Amino acid sequence: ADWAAKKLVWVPSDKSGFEPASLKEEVGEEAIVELVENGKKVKVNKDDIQKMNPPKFSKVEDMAELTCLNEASVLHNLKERYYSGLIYTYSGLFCVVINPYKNLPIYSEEIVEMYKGKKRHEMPPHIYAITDTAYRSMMQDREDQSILCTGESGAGKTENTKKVIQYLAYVASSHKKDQGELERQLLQANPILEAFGNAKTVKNDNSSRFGKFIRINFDVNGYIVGANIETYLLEKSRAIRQAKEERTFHIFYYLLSGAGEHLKTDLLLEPYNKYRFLSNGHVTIPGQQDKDMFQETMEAMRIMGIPEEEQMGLLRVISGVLQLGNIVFKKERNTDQASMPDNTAAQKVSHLLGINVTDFTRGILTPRIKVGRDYVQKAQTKEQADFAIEALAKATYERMFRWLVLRINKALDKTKRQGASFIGILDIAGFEIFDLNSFEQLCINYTNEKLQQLFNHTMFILEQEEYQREGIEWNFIDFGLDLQPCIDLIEKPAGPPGILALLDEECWFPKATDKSFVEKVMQEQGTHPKFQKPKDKADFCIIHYAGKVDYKADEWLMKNMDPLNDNIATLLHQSSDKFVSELWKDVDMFRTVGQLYKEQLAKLMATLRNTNPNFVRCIIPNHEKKAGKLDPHLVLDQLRCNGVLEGIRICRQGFPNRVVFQEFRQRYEILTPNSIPKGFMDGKQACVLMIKALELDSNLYRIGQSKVFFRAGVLAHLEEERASEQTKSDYLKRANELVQWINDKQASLESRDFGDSIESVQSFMNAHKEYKKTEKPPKGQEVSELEAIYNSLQTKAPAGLTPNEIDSTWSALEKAEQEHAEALRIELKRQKKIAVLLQKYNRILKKLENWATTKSVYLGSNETGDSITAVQAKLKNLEAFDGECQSLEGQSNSDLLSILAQLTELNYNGVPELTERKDTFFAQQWTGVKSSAETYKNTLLAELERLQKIEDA
Repeated sequence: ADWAAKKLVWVPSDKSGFEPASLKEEVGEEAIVELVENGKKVKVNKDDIQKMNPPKFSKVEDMAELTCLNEASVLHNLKERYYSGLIYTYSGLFCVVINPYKNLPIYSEEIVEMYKGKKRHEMPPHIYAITDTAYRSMMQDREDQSILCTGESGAGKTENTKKVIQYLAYVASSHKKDQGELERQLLQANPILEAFGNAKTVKNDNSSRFGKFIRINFDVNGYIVGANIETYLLEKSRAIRQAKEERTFHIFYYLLSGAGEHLKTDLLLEPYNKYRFLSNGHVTIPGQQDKDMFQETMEAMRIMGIPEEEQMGLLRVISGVLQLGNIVFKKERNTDQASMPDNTAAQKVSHLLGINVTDFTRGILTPRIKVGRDYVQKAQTKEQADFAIEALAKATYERMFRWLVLRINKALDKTKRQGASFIGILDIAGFEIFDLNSFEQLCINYTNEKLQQLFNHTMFILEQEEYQREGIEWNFIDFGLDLQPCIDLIEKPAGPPGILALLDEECWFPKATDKSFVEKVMQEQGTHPKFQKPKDKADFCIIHYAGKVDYKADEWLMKNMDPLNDNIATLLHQSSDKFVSELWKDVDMFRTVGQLYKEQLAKLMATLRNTNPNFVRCIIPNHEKKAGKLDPHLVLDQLRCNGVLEGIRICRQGFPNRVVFQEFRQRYEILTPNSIPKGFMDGKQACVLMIKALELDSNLYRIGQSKVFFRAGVLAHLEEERASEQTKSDYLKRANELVQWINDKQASLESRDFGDSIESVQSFMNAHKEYKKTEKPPKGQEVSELEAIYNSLQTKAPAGLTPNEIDSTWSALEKAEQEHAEALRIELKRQKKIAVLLQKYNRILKKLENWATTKSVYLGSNETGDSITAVQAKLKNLEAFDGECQSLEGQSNSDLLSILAQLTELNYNGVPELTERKDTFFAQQWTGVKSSAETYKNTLLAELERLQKIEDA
């Protein structure tokens, strides 16, 4: 919610690669940030901080749509998708896949149907979409396709290729068991090529040292007709020397430790510590046995259909390749001609390779060179003879490998249906950055530099097609040209000669050394943009797309030498061994590995530039093959190498976040509330009105036909202001509802109509106490939280809605509660005095009512008596009654007038009614008693007269 108020950024993290942090303060070139996780303040460099995407860009399916295009945002987007079960993620053209090390239900036959004919944006990212779009582009555009897969895992890349083939075997097959045979044979060709083409390096225990191009052939109607395997850029130099902790190709160790004693004898095999070509001896591969893998390799060849005598030819040549390194030449006394005092190694080489030892010895020591018309024998130094033997071993192993690829295609492409189109799957060793980068790493990084240039150009063509569809002017040079200077730094023959050209020149001079080669690179190429001096064992640095790479030019001269002895090549072409003769059937030296590498790569790049390229990036999540565990630095390292971040750099420089007109207006109209009329229909002009209301610089946006194209970070800022504006609306809406409640409650508390009853007044007390217990506290909390929101909103206001005005309005409410409760207590005391007076008033009357009634009953008897004294006795009680009434009359009337006077002080309504009730009683009841009292007295006198008359007689 309040994410825009935290100023969240990405800072480097040792544990998690990057982590969120709240930017607090900048001090010059450094910034103070607060780490979200533990709240500790650290100081970091401002150029180490990377912008963070808004939460709306959560688990985006295409990371080219991120508004903040950096490596910290790419890692975060990949991490969240991975832990949510999503291993596929598009990054522009790339299809990034992170190995889940699990069996996911995403490769079902029902999901294959959901991807047929669908576009990338219509479905979640998946290898099926890459395969479908490539297949549909093959049939619509009628041009061949290529799928370039990188990754440093023989398990992840192979499982991705298996999915590509399965999708093609389902969507383009005409007939099941026959529907998976193409995959069945390919899974048998993988171990065969692996033993001869893969090797343990200092960074990968099973690194493929060649490029595999699996072509799926199709007829003119789109049905699969067959498949074959092409290979490129075999690292043949690995056969003669390897770096520390590194092995040559697997097959050498399989044969040396996996062969029985009879095969050892027949192949003249020797222990590990007698072959110079095995630099480090029997380096083992963890969790694997060279002895055991030998059977599996031979097993796969039997399954493939390769006969016994052809497998023996491969083992025999392997033994011959090793024996060449055992030949020792020595410089003789005071003569530059090389000598070979011991011919034991040559006898074994000549026996294993089916040639004559004397022809071989004479052909390396004193070879014939055709001068004019005749063969002229020329001397050879020890160095020339050594390089010739090494070049012969490298060339033989390459010819043996290429023969094996042809032999496997003979099993695969058995029908040779010859299709009209193909989809090629390229599996090449990706970019390599070791602690010590040598000649091999330069050749590898040279290859991937041109492969990444194939990507940048492909993205350039497609992006140029998008801008023209939207009518937006295209003013960009080719994205592949950004990598051209680094490529020309390495490959350019002349003009500014490349590093490979400079190396060739040193290899052709006598006095030249490794130091003199570095001197020529420093002085002739230190001015190059992509060239840098190291800062320090390395000799020079190259700025690849994957960043700066340091190189050490140790032994580069000898590594670049590749002079094929045409004399020995003729001997091997004329070998008596039928297998060796087959390896050297196409034969016929200023010949270098670097120049031979350029041509091989040119053969590959020609193959690829004649196809439509697709790109899939396989990433290892962790080194423990665990599931659901992600190594952030391991992923970051691969992201820097595979060119994912290079594509992210490209669209970061252009307009990467394209937004449809109606979507842009719906999202950001809160920022532009009064610039679009109410009956406005043109959605394109509405965005023009919104952008004009935001003062966005014309360099930040491009208006298209259906979308508006924005630079990077533009949507990040608008999203920030959107959250900043909707939190303001939530404040104003809540502030109005709070003040209107306070005004209404105060207007209610100011009321003084508390009813005219004791139960009426006490009910409003219970309402006032229930208000202060249940209704008031929730509003008081709103006062505090709104003030907190306003102060937060003010750092990153209609009258009455500022915290200072709400605080005063709330105080007037508490003052209204003050007088309300006091007024109720005044009224409750008033209601009780009335009730007590009314009860005491009606008490006096009821006392007089029964007194007026009962005494009138006694008077009604008119008892005079029977004697004169008894009549006067009746007069005694009558005057007592008369004097008693005079006291009871004035006493009650005085108390009744007092109660009426007190009720007038309290402003009682029914005072005139009470006064009438008293005046009625005295005029009716009470005067009737006083009237009946005198009638009795007159009765007591009429009898008192006649009773005295009787006595006188």
